Order: sequence, then structure tokens, then C-alpha cells
Amino acid sequence: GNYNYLYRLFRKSNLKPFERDISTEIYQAGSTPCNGVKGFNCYFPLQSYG
Amino acid sequence: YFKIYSKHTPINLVRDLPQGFSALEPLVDLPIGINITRFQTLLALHRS
Ligand SMILES: *[C@@H]1O[C@H](CO)[C@@H](O)[C@H](O)[C@H]1NC(C)=O
Repeated sequence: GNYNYLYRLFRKSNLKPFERDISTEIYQAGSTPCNGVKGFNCYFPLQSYG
Repeated sequence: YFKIYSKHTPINLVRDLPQGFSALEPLVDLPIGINITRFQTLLALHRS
């Protein structure tokens, strides 16, 4: 698997047309805020491709 | 997309905007294609 390609499965809003997003920011998947630290309901949105 | 309009208005006023009519002619296009929500101008300085 060539793991050099990534994608953003998790975010808050859907982008407007012709927009780019390369930022590496955490997202909250539940009632527990992340605040820059991983844990429950908190995942890194960029995942490599196998 | 992006558009620039400009016009060299000739004035002899003191403080406020002039009274009269004059339109601006487009000059430049520059498609950066990013999130633009603010802009800032430049002010030069001088030293005695
Ligand atoms: C532009 O940035 C603001 C905050 O910096 C964000 O709320 C907004 O969704 C962004 N818009 C686009 C089109 O990227």
C-alpha cells in the first residue's frame, strides 16, 4: 500500500465551490471537546490510503 | 476570480471627497482562489 495520499473524512462544514483546505486540525465527533488532545470522540481527520 | 478598477481623478480640494462625476476603468485580473476576508494597506515611514 502506497500511503502517500490522504483525505479529510471529518470536518464541521461543507466547503464552498473552488476552495482548498490543507490545514491539520482536530474535529469533535461527540459531546467531549478535543482541545488539541486526542481521545474519545476525537480523531485526526487525515487518513492515509492503503 | 479578481478584478481591479482605477481612475486618476484630478482634484484641487482640501479634506473631503470631491463633488462631480468620474468612473473607473478596469485594469487587472489575478485569480488567487483562496479565502479572503480581510485586507490591509501599507504606510511608509520617515526618519529625521
Ligand atoms: C474562511 O475562513 C473563515 C475563518 O477564517 C471560515 O469561517 C470560513 O468558513 C472560510 N470560508 C471559506 C470559503 O473557506
